[PDB]
Amino acid sequence: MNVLTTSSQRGGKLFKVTMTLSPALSHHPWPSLDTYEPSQNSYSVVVPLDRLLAEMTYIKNKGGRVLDISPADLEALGPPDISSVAIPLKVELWAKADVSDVQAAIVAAYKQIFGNTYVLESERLTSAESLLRNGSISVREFVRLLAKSELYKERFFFCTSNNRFTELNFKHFLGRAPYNQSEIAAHLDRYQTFGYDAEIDSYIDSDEYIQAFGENVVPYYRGFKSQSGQTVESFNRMFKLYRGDAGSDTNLNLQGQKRRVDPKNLLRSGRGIV
Amino acid sequence: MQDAFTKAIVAADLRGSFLSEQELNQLTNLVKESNKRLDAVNAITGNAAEIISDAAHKLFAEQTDLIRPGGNAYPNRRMAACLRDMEIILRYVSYALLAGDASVLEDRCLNGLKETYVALGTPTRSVARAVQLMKETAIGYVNSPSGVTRGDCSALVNEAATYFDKAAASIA
Amino acid sequence: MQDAFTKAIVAADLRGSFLSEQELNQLTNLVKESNKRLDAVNAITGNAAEIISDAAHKLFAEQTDLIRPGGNAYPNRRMAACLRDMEIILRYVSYALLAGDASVLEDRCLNGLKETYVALGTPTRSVARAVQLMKETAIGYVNSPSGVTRGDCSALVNEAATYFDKAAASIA
Amino acid sequence: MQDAFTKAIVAADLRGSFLSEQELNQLTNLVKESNKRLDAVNAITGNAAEIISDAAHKLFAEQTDLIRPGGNAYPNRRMAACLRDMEIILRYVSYALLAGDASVLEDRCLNGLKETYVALGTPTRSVARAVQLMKETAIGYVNSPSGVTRGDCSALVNEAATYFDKAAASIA
Amino acid sequence: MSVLTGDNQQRGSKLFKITIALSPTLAHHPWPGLDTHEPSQSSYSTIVSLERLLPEMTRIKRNGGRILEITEGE
Amino acid sequence: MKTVITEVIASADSQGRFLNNTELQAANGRFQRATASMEAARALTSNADSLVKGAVQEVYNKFPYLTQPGQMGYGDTNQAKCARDISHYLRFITYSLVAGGTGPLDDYIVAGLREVNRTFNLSPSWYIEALKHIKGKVGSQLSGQPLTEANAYIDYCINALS
Amino acid sequence: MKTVITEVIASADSQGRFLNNTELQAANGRFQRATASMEAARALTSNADSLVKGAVQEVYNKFPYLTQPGQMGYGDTNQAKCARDISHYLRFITYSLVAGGTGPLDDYIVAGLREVNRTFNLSPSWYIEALKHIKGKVGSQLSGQPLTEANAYIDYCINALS
Amino acid sequence: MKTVITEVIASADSQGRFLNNTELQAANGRFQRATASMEAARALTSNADSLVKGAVQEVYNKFPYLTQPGQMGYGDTNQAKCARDISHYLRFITYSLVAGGTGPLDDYIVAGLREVNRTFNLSPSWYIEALKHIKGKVGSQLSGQPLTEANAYIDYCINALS
Amino acid sequence: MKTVITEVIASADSQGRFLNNTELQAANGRFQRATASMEAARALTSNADSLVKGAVQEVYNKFPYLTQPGQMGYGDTNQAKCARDISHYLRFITYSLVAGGTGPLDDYIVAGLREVNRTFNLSPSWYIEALKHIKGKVGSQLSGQPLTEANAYIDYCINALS
Ligand SMILES: CCC1=C(C)/C(=C/C2=NC(=C\c3[nH]c(/C=C4\NC(=O)[C@H](C)[C@H]4CC)c(C)c3CCC(=O)O)/C(CCC(=O)O)=C2C)NC1=O
Ligand SMILES: CCC1=C(C)/C(=C/C2=NC(=C\c3[nH]c(/C=C4\NC(=O)[C@H](C)[C@H]4CC)c(C)c3CCC(=O)O)/C(CCC(=O)O)=C2C)NC1=O
Ligand SMILES: CCC1=C(C)/C(=C/C2=NC(=C\c3[nH]c(/C=C4\NC(=O)[C@H](C)[C@H]4CC)c(C)c3CCC(=O)O)/C(CCC(=O)O)=C2C)NC1=O
Ligand SMILES: CCC1=C(C)/C(=C/C2=NC(=C\c3[nH]c(/C=C4\NC(=O)[C@H](C)[C@H]4CC)c(C)c3CCC(=O)O)/C(CCC(=O)O)=C2C)NC1=O
Ligand SMILES: CCC1=C(C)/C(=C/C2=NC(=C\c3[nH]c(/C=C4\NC(=O)[C@H](C)[C@H]4CC)c(C)c3CCC(=O)O)/C(CCC(=O)O)=C2C)NC1=O
Ligand SMILES: CCC1=C(C)/C(=C/C2=NC(=C\c3[nH]c(/C=C4\NC(=O)[C@H](C)[C@H]4CC)c(C)c3CCC(=O)O)/C(CCC(=O)O)=C2C)NC1=O
Ligand SMILES: CCC1=C(C)/C(=C/C2=NC(=C\c3[nH]c(/C=C4\NC(=O)[C@H](C)[C@H]4CC)c(C)c3CCC(=O)O)/C(CCC(=O)O)=C2C)NC1=O
Ligand SMILES: CCC1=C(C)/C(=C/C2=NC(=C\c3[nH]c(/C=C4\NC(=O)[C@H](C)[C@H]4CC)c(C)c3CCC(=O)O)/C(CCC(=O)O)=C2C)NC1=O
Ligand SMILES: CCC1=C(C)/C(=C/C2=NC(=C\c3[nH]c(/C=C4\NC(=O)[C@H](C)[C@H]4CC)c(C)c3CCC(=O)O)/C(CCC(=O)O)=C2C)NC1=O
Ligand SMILES: CCC1=C(C)/C(=C/C2=NC(=C\c3[nH]c(/C=C4\NC(=O)[C@H](C)[C@H]4CC)c(C)c3CCC(=O)O)/C(CCC(=O)O)=C2C)NC1=O
Ligand SMILES: CCC1=C(C)/C(=C/C2=NC(=C\c3[nH]c(/C=C4\NC(=O)[C@H](C)[C@H]4CC)c(C)c3CCC(=O)O)/C(CCC(=O)O)=C2C)NC1=O
Ligand SMILES: CCC1=C(C)/C(=C/C2=NC(=C\c3[nH]c(/C=C4\NC(=O)[C@H](C)[C@H]4CC)c(C)c3CCC(=O)O)/C(CCC(=O)O)=C2C)NC1=O
Repeated sequence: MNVLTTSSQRGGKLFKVTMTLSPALSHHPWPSLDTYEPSQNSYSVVVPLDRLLAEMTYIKNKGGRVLDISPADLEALGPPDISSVAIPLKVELWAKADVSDVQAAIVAAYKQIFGNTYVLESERLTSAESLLRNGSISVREFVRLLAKSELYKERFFFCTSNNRFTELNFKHFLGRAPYNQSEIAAHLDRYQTFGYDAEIDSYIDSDEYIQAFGENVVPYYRGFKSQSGQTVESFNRMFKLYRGDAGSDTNLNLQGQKRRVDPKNLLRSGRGIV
Repeated sequence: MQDAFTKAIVAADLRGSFLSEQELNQLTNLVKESNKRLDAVNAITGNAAEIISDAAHKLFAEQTDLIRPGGNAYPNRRMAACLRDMEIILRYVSYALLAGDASVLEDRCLNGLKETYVALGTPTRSVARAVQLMKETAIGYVNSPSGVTRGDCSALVNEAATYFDKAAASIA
Repeated sequence: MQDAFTKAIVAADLRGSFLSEQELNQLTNLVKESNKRLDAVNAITGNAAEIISDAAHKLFAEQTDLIRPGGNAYPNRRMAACLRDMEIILRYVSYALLAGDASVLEDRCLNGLKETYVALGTPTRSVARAVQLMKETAIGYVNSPSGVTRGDCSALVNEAATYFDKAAASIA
Repeated sequence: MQDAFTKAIVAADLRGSFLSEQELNQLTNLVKESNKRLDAVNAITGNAAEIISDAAHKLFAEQTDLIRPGGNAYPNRRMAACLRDMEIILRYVSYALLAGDASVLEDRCLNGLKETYVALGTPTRSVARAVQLMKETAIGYVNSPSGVTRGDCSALVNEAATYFDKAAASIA
Repeated sequence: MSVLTGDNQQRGSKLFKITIALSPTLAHHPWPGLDTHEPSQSSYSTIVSLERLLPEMTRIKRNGGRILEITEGE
Repeated sequence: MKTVITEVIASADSQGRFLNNTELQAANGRFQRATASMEAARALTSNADSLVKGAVQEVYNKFPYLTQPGQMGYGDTNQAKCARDISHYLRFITYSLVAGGTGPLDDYIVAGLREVNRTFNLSPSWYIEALKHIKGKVGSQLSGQPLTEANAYIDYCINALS
Repeated sequence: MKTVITEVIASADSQGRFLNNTELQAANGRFQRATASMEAARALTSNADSLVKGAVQEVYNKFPYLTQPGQMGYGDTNQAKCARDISHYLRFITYSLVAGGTGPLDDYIVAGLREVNRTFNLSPSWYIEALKHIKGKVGSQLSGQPLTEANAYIDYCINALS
Repeated sequence: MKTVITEVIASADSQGRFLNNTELQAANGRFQRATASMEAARALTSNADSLVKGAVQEVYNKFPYLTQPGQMGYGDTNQAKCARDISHYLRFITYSLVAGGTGPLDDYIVAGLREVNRTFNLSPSWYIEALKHIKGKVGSQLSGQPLTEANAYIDYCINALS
Repeated sequence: MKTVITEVIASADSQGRFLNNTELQAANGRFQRATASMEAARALTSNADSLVKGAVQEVYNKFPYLTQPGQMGYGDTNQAKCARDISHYLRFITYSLVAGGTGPLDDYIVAGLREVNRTFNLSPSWYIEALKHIKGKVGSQLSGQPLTEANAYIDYCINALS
């Protein structure tokens, strides 16, 4: 039932389903009380298209809750290829650029900071780019200037929860997944009492940020490689965070901007207080 | 994040109580052995590079498949990632050792690896072997250092080992 | 960003005109000499590290004050910065050796430089001295390379020089 | 950021020298008086709220124009900003006092502050006065605390004063 | 020019132009060598909104650069 | 939970860095200081009962009206929940003493304090006065660096409430 | 510049917070440890140069081809710049000892080290071997906590170069 | 302004990188291609006059009604501004041919096209039909790779307008 | 993996754009250049055996001391792993030749190079000297644009190691 092979038999579109079952579907044949196996708390099964409506109806009745439906063939092509991003190409900005040096930087900051969503030409931050070109500001400010912009506020903040925002923030600004439940919490409390702007500053003035990017380096991916004071399970979070080269942050998804890192998963790396 | 005191405090609070005279003296003893603890953490910090290097040389001595094409420590990019992970784990083990709590180790970091590396297809037993190699050498250093006062560090050497063993178990 | 063709086009457009037969053939000649140009850019790329290194060795040979305490290429952090922007002048001059127009410098290198190094107290002539040394060595390489067909590259060597000289002038 | 040791080190380095026996003993004395210093910083932290509150009550007692409409500590929003600034300055003065050097105060707080206030229309002379009142009360606390060992803290009281006086001078 | 254009997309209320002597404590070229910076960025003029003024200053001092000036933006 | 140990570890981790002499020196402070801290802790622990009853009463003696009918110092349940609350504060003070930092106070009493007190119509003034009293009596249970420690944390609570 | 004092102040500032008992305990560590640190500093200060000439030579004795003609341990200028460089390291070690942290080493030698050494064809191995030797001799100039301090910082440089 | 040369330079700069064999190979394409491009350019340049009058007329022949009174193909000024506009397009086509990329078209005609045409009640259909006609006649002025180049850019404009 | 083809496609994709004449001109460069590249590739491929043994030896002849006992050019395993490593470089050079860009070199040798070499005590100088030698001999196996290509990539590796 778990992770599948193959698709169809006569022909179908296999969908794999996931639920949470009562002892009504599955119980042991024991002398007392009806219980399902504790590890099949959420169970998944792959069903071809016709049997599918009948299965969902049954599951819902006898008590289960469907958690997901997704085609099997989507889910057979693995996990993302990460070769482009295991070790990236660094893009920095020199004192006295040749101009198109500066052209390189802007295109990359865009891609990285905005998480590969398209920024259309009406959309670009032109006055701010003027500033970088004249020196005036360094490659750090545009990383900070873009983040406080409406375009950044609008595709990533306004329409999703704070859990999601912060998780995106780590990916964009720091290039790495969020290590602890404390990190999520520490941030949510800051936004709540100092506002959005103070909270944005907190990733860009951090010691972690400063070491790796310094001030003239565009933030680049770095979570597919071992880092310091990183729990070990933050390397699996990175797969959940980045979905491949053609994937992007996208707020235009049918289901909306949502999570990607399970809250249960974060707790595995440690729980304390505050 | 927890340390050994913070852990005591959380358990006391869950009773609604001031710390037990039991717990108080357990913590008085941790303060008693704290100079030794500082030397033990210092032993690791002061030889971090060699601990990783020596573990590494030996890992690939044993498992010459990792450095062939097709192998998970080939080409340079992957070897650098593997060397980096060795450092990351040695780092959090040293943090746990300063703290007296695997709350920055077992708690603050040993979970997804098993499934993730099994998914990445990375042989967990070999990864556990790398941690064992670091462990051997790290403890070597904890036990035989530069002009530290002579005494018994076996309690601390054990505790360091359990942090190395947590990591190994969690990953394999 | 402009290149030598784009420059032609902008001037033509400001007249409201299709390119003059004058301008057409000037550009036909640039295409004529383009293999030589590629070798010239390749000469710099293929020896970038040595060009910077050799310029550097010589800069500090001359100006031993920069590497004393109090000096602007001391300590390692600042010496590293010096090596980096020597790389900077070199690469931007090399990218200019391509357009047939200085604007990549007038728009950036020649723009705002009044409130830069001068604001910092960085002696521009010493930066210009490093630039001048990069020029000597870079052109050296443009003129004496590995099994390139024999011919005359003086036009391109001049043009490369003016890019080095633009940078020097702009900075001093 | 500098502290009193770091300052010594920077001056030594600018000579290209190991610290002078002069400078060494000046720093040995700072270590000598460090328990007193910790009590002095603790005196401020332990009464921060009252120091700000009492300074405040007295500032508006003197300058009843600030709390009239038209005044810079009216309405609630502006009073909260003014109370906040009193805290910020008291905070950086305490940091300087732990450090034995004014730099954190000058670099993170005082630099640009006057020009900010003038842009805002905030009366700098009133802000200077609020700082003078914080000084009076803060030192009051440094001099008369809970069961601290009796001795002479006048050297530290002076030094704290100069940090309050730096801020006042910088702002007025 | 960092001669702020307009409100420089800060929105908010007043604009303060703050200049700092930012370090190598912050910034740092992606280069292998020593968390430095490209001479020229010794003083960093920057325009912020009144709501974001306090947070920024706190993280400037916190990361070691020291404010050198402050003027209302207009 | 904020302690000297967790703070230095946090600072190392966030720079991807092994603990160095700076961080180990810091830790030695926390360990050297444990004796005074833990003496304060033991004294506050065994006197807890009376420290709490002393402070509870002092809240009524300083705010006489609280104990009249229709008021929040009247009836068994208010007066019971009061003793409990001061007891919570003393408990976290001892924890902060033992832990080597304000963490226990920050996480269990300070985070959220004002919102809670404001919804439940609890005046900080009472709590400050409970703590001022506890501070008066702890003057003769301790002295030297144990007293300084006790004071540090009592004062920390009073500033949290102002 | 990283010291116990600057670290705790940085951590307070970044949370918009007065120094509290956690931070002052930390500072006491740094002040309590000054005596041992400064004894190490005085001993390393007066017994100084010869350490440089000893290590310089050892680089040539371990890499003989070094002191041969056409090599980088040959001629007055190379051998002069070598002594100077080891002297820089010992200087910053003493500074780090006196300062109470790695700051002086981090800011003046570590930041940029590899880029510089790579451009100038300077092998870290020499410098590690200079430092390993300095570590051998400092075994008999100091003992106890002054030696541990000296060691901490020498080892810190060796790890920076590996 | 987008050309093969500017594109590879932009890509190098943005990775902080010298031009390498990948980028120089690219440039050789642009230089090898110049001959065909520039032949197309010369032919389009000298025939400009008639190519423009041919396409202008064809707009009226395909949209007969445009030339009636009260319409936008009537009177000297409309018909004058039309010839001019097609002339602008042919001009930028020759520029794009000479430049080795779409830059001149992107920067001077494509950026903003629809907003302008929409405010001024200019139908793209006319312009597509002007260009379709120009494409028909350029079939017999050129052949081989010069024709392919001319076509590439004419078609690029037609797609910009659909 | 960086090739002229992947680069232009990447640049199109990132602007949400079909490949246009700019990008196809670029591709023609890469295709026109394949003949010289692939001649270099075939010559480097069949001479691999001797190019590797030539460069390996030259590392020992230039650094004589490496081959003494206790050193890293001694014993079968060091000398075996050396030949292998130079063979890796030549292999990726041929790949970069065939691929039309530095991608194979960037992804399989450059990314991570210094970290690895630094952990394993491998001096770049050896590798530069291996490559300088390979460059000397490739002077008489090739000429014209195949030699220029071979050179481009050998030099690219030497700059990666400086
Ligand atoms: C593999 C061996 C194995 C284990 C360990 C197991 C655990 C298990 N405990 C269950 C229920 C339960 N377990 C408890 C246990 C407790 N309630 C409390 O309040 C206490 C804290 C705790 C007793 C110490 C209760 C009350 C339920 C019933 C929950 C319900 O139906 O509401 C169920 C659901 C099925 C059932 O009710 O029979 C499983 C599978 N099942 C297994 O096959
Ligand atoms: C607990 C009580 C209970 C319910 C409610 C239930 C629903 C249910 N409906 C099902 C199928 C189905 N249900 C329908 C129903 C419909 N098709 C339409 O187009 C209409 C909109 C709608 C009728 C109004 C169809 C067509 C299938 C077969 C789907 C397939 O196999 O392709 C299935 C899959 C198993 C099967 O086909 O027998 C379940 C479990 N099962 C249960 O045990
Ligand atoms: C809690 C302490 C901790 C551990 C243990 C840890 C493991 C870990 N290893 C990772 C990657 C990696 N790990 C390796 C390791 C190897 N490749 C091989 O071929 C060999 C078989 C093996 C070396 C022996 C490689 C190559 C990657 C990068 C995978 C990729 O991005 O394609 C990642 C993804 C994030 C990243 O790349 O930085 C994590 C989280 N992270 C942690 O925080
Ligand atoms: C800068 C941070 C810092 C460190 C590192 C520190 C170390 C330190 N280690 C000490 C003792 C010691 N340290 C050890 C350690 C060991 N004994 C062995 O035989 C093992 C090889 C090793 C096991 C870890 C022992 C046995 C003592 C003496 C007993 C004791 O004081 O507990 C002492 C007490 C003075 C002395 O006896 O020398 C200090 C101050 N103090 C500090 O402030
Ligand atoms: C991969 C990118 C790329 C490069 C680098 C390239 C180079 C290149 N250089 C060439 C010629 C040449 N290159 C030079 C260059 C020089 N002559 C000298 O004496 C000077 C030392 C040096 C000055 C720069 C000369 C003189 C010729 C022959 C004349 C010519 O073709 O213009 C030729 C024509 C074929 C030949 O005669 O060998 C090519 C293809 N082609 C390319 O596609
Ligand atoms: C780096 C640490 C730091 C300092 C010191 C700081 C000062 C500072 N004080 C401000 C405002 C203010 N400051 C005050 C202060 C006063 N009003 C009076 O009448 C009194 C004389 C005085 C109190 C003693 C007032 C009233 C405002 C609000 C002005 C307004 O918006 O009209 C502002 C504008 C942003 C804001 O309102 O939050 C800054 C940046 N900001 C910082 O980040
Ligand atoms: C938790 C951080 C921390 C603090 C706060 C600390 C305080 C501290 N203050 C001390 C002494 C003292 N502290 C003072 C302070 C004062 N004398 C006065 O009359 C003034 C009112 C006040 C001026 C500031 C004096 C006079 C001494 C005794 C002399 C000395 O030890 O220098 C001592 C030495 C032991 C003693 O004599 O009590 C300690 C440990 N130690 C620490 O680790
Ligand atoms: C916004 C991004 C940004 C930039 C660009 C920046 C530049 C900058 N360069 C500085 C110093 C410096 N910059 C250099 C650079 C050079 N010395 C030379 O001789 C060469 C010509 C050149 C290298 C190519 C040096 C030597 C110093 C130190 C000057 C001194 O302290 O004496 C400083 C003073 C603060 C510090 O030393 O850290 C700043 C702010 N800072 C920034 O935050
Ligand atoms: C873990 C740390 C912690 C603290 C500090 C805490 C305070 C606290 N005090 C509460 C209520 C209370 N607190 C008091 C306090 C007092 N009444 C008096 O006689 C005196 C005036 C005063 C004592 C000085 C009273 C009367 C209530 C009942 C309020 C109500 O529900 O109406 C409540 C509401 C929930 C409840 O009714 O218990 C909280 C959460 N809770 C916590 O979890
Ligand atoms: C503030 C801290 C600091 C350090 C550590 C430092 C290192 C340093 N060593 C250098 C050169 C050098 N370093 C050496 C080193 C040696 N030669 C030998 O005989 C031995 C093998 C070895 C000593 C172990 C040599 C020979 C040079 C000259 C390199 C050259 O210019 O060719 C240079 C280049 C500038 C110059 O030529 O002086 C720097 C920056 N600079 C600094 O500012
Ligand atoms: C640099 C590139 C560039 C282009 C392409 C361009 C198009 C353009 N066409 C315009 C007007 C016009 N365009 C036309 C076009 C036509 N009338 C006819 O007889 C035909 C149906 C058709 C030709 C196929 C007409 C009639 C106007 C006048 C519209 C008005 O102002 O009412 C205008 C308005 C400003 C003006 O009145 O001149 C612009 C900007 N402008 C530019 O700067
Ligand atoms: C895919 C591209 C790729 C490269 C380039 C590569 C280099 C490389 N060389 C290595 C070791 C080595 N490299 C050498 C090199 C040499 N010994 C000598 O006799 C000469 C001095 C020199 C040749 C010039 C030596 C001796 C070792 C063994 C180091 C050790 O484990 O101690 C290792 C460590 C793993 C192992 O022991 O095999 C790597 C990863 N690995 C790769 O995957």
